[PDB]
Amino acid sequence: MVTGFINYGQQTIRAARYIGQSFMITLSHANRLPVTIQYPYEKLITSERFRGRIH
Amino acid sequence: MILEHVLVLSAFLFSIGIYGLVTSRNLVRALMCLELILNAVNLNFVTFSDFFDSRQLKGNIFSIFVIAIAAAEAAIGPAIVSSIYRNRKSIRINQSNLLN
Amino acid sequence: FEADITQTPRWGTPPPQEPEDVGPTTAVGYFLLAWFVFSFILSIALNR
Amino acid sequence: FSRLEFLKEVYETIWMLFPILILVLGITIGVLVIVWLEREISASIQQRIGPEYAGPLGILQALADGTKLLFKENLLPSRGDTYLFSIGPSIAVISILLGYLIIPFGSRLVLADLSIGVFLWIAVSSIAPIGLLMSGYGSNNKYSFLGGLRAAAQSISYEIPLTLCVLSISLLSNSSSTVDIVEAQSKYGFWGWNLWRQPIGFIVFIISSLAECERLPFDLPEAEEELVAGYQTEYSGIKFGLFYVASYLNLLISSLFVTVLYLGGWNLSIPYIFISEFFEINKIDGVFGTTIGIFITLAKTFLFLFIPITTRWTLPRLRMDQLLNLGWKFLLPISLGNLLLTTSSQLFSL
Amino acid sequence: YEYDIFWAFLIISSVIPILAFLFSGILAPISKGPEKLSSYESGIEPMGDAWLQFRIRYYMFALVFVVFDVETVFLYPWAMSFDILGVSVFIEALIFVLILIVGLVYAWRKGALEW
Amino acid sequence: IGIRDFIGGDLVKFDLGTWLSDVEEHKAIAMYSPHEGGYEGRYLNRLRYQGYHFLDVSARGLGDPETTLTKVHPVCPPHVGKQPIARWWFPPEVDYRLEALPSDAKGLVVWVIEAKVLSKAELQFLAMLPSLRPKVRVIAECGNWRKVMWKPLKEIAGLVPLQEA
Amino acid sequence: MNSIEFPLLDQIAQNSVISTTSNDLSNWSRLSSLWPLLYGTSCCFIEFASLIGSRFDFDRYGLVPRASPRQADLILTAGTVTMKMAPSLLRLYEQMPEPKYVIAMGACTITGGMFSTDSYSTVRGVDKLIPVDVYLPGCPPKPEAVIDAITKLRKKISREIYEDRIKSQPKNRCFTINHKFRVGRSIHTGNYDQALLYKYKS
Amino acid sequence: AVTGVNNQEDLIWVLLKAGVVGFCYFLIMPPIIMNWLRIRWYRRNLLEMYFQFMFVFIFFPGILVWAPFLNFRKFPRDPTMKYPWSKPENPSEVKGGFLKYPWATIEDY
Amino acid sequence: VNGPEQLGNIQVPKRASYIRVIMLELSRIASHLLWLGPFMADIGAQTPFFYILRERELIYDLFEAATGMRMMHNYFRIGGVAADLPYGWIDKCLDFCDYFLIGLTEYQKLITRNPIFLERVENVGIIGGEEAINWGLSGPMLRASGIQWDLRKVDH
Amino acid sequence: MDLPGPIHDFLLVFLGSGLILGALGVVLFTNPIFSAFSLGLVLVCISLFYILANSHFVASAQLLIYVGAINVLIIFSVMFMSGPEYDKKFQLWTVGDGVTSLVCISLFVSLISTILNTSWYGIIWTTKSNQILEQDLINASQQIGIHLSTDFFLPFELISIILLVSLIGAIAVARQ
Ligand code: SF4
Repeated sequence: MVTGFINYGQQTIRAARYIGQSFMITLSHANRLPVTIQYPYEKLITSERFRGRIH
Repeated sequence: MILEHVLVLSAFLFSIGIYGLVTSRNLVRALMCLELILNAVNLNFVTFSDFFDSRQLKGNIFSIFVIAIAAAEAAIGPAIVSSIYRNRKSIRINQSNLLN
Repeated sequence: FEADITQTPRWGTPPPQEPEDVGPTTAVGYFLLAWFVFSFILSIALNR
Repeated sequence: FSRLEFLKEVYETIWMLFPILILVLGITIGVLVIVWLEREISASIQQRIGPEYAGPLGILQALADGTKLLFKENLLPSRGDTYLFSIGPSIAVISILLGYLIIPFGSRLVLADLSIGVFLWIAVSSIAPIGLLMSGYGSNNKYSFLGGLRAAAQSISYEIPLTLCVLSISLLSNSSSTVDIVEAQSKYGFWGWNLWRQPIGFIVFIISSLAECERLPFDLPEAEEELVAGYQTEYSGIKFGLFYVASYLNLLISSLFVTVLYLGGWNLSIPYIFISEFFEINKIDGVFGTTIGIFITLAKTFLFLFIPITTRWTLPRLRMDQLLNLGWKFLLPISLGNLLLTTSSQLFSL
Repeated sequence: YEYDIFWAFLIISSVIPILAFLFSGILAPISKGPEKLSSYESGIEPMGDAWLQFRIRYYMFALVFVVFDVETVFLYPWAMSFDILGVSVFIEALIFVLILIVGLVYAWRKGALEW
Repeated sequence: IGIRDFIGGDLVKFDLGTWLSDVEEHKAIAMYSPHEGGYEGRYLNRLRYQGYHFLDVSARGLGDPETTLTKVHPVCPPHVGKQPIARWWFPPEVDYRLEALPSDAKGLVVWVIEAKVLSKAELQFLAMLPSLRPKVRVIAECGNWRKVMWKPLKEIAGLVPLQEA
Repeated sequence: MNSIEFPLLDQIAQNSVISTTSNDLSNWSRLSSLWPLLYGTSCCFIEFASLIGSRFDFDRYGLVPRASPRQADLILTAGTVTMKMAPSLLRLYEQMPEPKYVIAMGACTITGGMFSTDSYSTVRGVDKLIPVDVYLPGCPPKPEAVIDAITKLRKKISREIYEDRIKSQPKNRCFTINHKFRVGRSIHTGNYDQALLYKYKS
Repeated sequence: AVTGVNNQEDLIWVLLKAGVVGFCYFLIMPPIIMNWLRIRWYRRNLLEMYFQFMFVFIFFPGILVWAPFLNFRKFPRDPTMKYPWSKPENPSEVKGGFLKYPWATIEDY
Repeated sequence: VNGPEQLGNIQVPKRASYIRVIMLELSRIASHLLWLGPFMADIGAQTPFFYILRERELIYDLFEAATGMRMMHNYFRIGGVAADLPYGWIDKCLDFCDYFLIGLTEYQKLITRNPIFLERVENVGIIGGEEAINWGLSGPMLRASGIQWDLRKVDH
Repeated sequence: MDLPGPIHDFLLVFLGSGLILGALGVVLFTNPIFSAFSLGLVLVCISLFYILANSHFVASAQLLIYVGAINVLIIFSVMFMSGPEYDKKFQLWTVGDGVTSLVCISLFVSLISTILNTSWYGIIWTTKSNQILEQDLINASQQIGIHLSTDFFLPFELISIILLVSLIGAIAVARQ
């Protein structure tokens, strides 16, 4: 009967650890530079064979 | 002040609840009108405790107990309503006159 | 296919998934247990 | 009719209206802040920029949203009921706004230090799910009906652990008033916070408040992937903005009650250590002391505004059955045990 | 007085949605049409009007919640008077909490709290 | 550069009287606006308040604006192999809109979007268009800038020396 | 000759401070919060997803996607509209509250694109179904081109006056007769895989 | 005065202190906060971003006034473009091809 | 392109075949990513959508450098490919692989053991192997029922 | 310890009108959902009346418990009734309602002829010693806690037994 409570304890701490792991993985992206290209103030240079308007 | 008007409203509620207790074709509505009657009684108790019992607050305690009893009734039914709907698939109480 | 016994899959064992790290679990559990014991001690001491 | 005291009472009504209007203005401003903060935190943890063009740094984005919803055509359902449709969000926002009457930002910067206190906050916060059910029924939509039923179930599940967690704090502070709770915390300083003395109630209060605010992972009545918009599916114009305000106001009031009940509120001092900075902060009294108290309260509120805004954008969302299981089988017995432990520890005081 | 501010705040809080509705009525245009007023059903035409009729065994926690709300309401005045009185109210409310726990155990074991 | 650059580019400025005076004096106006757009409507709105009706012309598919705007022009609708090639004739756009305007209208304003793609001579013709058609005003977005600034289109096209602002 | 004609109208209003600045501020507010419908049909929606993502951000313009039509200002039609989908598209557009804006993105939404020639169910352009403000050419248009189309839509939105409101409400003319057709119930009743094992019928 | 209030300060000193608090809160600190948000927008770590957002959350009533009267639009690449119709002297000293997060440092922003 | 080239008995050069294998595997990576995104969105997590898009944009950049467009490449041709790989493509793809392995480890750290994700996913849609074979399932659907059936190794 | 006089009387009249409207909505609506929502208005008005008199704890208890009760009532009325039925809309009038209307009017007249004839202010000046509060008990909720804990012990445990048995009976009866 006590072993059931012990198992409930160990299967609760694990969930808290993995929730904290998700939080840490997500919040570690705040220290990384943004990848956003700020169009229209910034424009990505197209490839040498980009297919756009016909000339 | 016109505090006695509250008493008048309580009486009105009682009568209205009483009316809603009789013409009820839905037992959920009958339970709601029972709550209305108990609410009128509680209004009388609270205003009487305000009038005469500013220290002991016996009317307020009685109001709390009446609210507890009303919630106990509201827990017992609609569980009774649940049994009735599981057995008959109908709620209209005036249509059930087998025992007469 | 429901009445056929040859339809039961028999392909060996799947590639095992990565093992698990259990140390931080014990660290979190120790932190929470110490927090609760500190709560007990603090409540008893500050109540007096 | 005495025209000596009548003018005095009229000016007194003006002098109690003035705090109400500045609090309301700050409340709407704070909703704007929470919208901007949620967008920018999501952009930061998703490696984006967020609102940039509506104002200098997206500052005017939420104001633009509000004025757009003001200028958006009010759309009513022909199949459903108009009165319930109009009444629902108003009831929700009224019952959520009524909880700001008792929040102290200082020892006397409280609109009303009602001795009923936090119990009245629970009582008025119980009323909003009736408005959500009214919105779900009046919209005459299956998604709206499901959202209303889910909101009612969520509130039923998570009203009780929050009530018991507030009851334990009130038992510890021996009073239901928020100012009394904050001062009882401030008696022992930084170690006197109820966060250290009541950790179990702290976690259960966080989870229950997140469920009542309907933030993720407890966003089931408004879950966009399961129902199109939940109870807000048929709502257009200013009413959707009302059901948005009410949500962010609930988040703000939950964070404020976290920093009041469990953190020290405006208090920031360590009497057991020779902290020169904390002692010099607590030595200030007057206008500057109240300003520093407001600053401390806002910082502690922003901590538990930052945490759930992150929580929405990190975790997956729960399921209805699992929400009920967590509310009724993991939080309620734990809150009962916390109340029992609080009473057993409080037996030493008397 | 500590409660006239409550009444004024309640009046203002009730007035605010009325002001929002009036401002939307005098600012936003009206362009109603028979397609616009139809109930939204993800594009497709809605069938019969709403209505779900849940099972009873799902919604049997509400009957527990009604009783537990009363129990938690009754526990507050005891906590308010726990310090003025002594262990007498502790013994008094211990039976209340024990009955609450026993009722929770009964609801757990009988399957009322199962979905 | 800073100070003035980082100070208010708010859209409550009193430049609107000067804008209307310039659009009345200089018939053809080149306009420069924020990259994200939406700050041009404050200036076109007052022109529409005076009775001017707008004709939106995209300069990318304009196609030799002389015969596109001031003459009947041949255009071939796109067959997808199911039809033989048909040569349709379209009326002169600005003149059709001019003769079809109500009598109470102040005139027509030709809003030439993305006019940077046009060559020099096309901008010359777009600047000299109001001389041929008296009741036509020309507005051409010739680029983008942090703040809305306008110049005479003849100055940009090269008919007038570019005086320093 | 398919000619054009201006109807008879009155003078606008003219105002000094209140109405003009109120209209300008309303236009600016509707500029920066053009919430899209999150309407996705086909491959172009993937590029729409690329405009929700991190490299090109929807949030810089505001433009938070809202699932319900009642909370959406802009419908950004991404994908071919088949005969089976076109009535649903028109409902979704109609259920959106005024003022509402439409951007036809993709060659399949402007004129049908590759399916303009041999497809027996592709609607050749949603301009036959919904009034389109800005046309966006290109098969998977680059997300920057989508932002440019949204910028042009903002350029047109900021030019609006109060008069445009009475250009937006429908005239709502109707005509009702009996049809003597055959009324039949829906074929798709929702019954599927229930009691399937008893449906053999040898 | 009235019974219940005790040792209240003089109104002129309370007014002066509230005025200096409003001066620091409404027209001094929001400019520094928005400049600290504009500059160092890409140099933030988690702690600096948290404190930036905390200060914005606290001082937003003072930022809501200054925000309509400020623009933070990005500047042209060359520091010679006085006007949108101005031409660069030599179009080679500009820096073209700014990289992004997978292959850029803080110098490329 | 391999239907008619098998009908006409057209051989494919080894370099074109290797380029085809590389492009097919990159497209498989991108498709699995943009499956993981909407899947976790439907579960309730919206951040993994942006997280996959951060690297699917890199895949798009590789495709646009090689084929000329992000999607709708029109790169595969009968009896070969449209054009050879551009200069400096091998090292770029190798660096992408090195970065994407780290990104995949981050995804598995964030998602795989999450308690809410597991409790939403652990016991839904149990499909037998016999049912998977009879229903005509293929790929990850059929392979997730105890069946090791991949048409890359069966058909060579 | 009260509101200003005219404000108090105006609040009394306004909340009484709201209570009358809510009760009439309860007893005139066919839909149990609509009548339940009118009952909620009655509950809110009654809680405001409690706040008006002196009851700041009884009002909160009323709000909490009765709001839970009406939420449960709406759930079980949705679950135990036919289609949504917005068309039902003020159920029809029969003779059996007309006779009971007269009976209830007579009952209300009998009650109000006693309320309007009794000088309720005269009783207040006779119960002087019942209105001398203990000076140490400033908090009214503190007085209600003390008098609930000490004066009423037997009902305090009887209500616990009642709630437990009601919970058990509700679970046993309503189970499928
Ligand atoms: S342009 Fe048309 S055919 Fe091409 S992906 Fe988009 S919807 Fe499909």
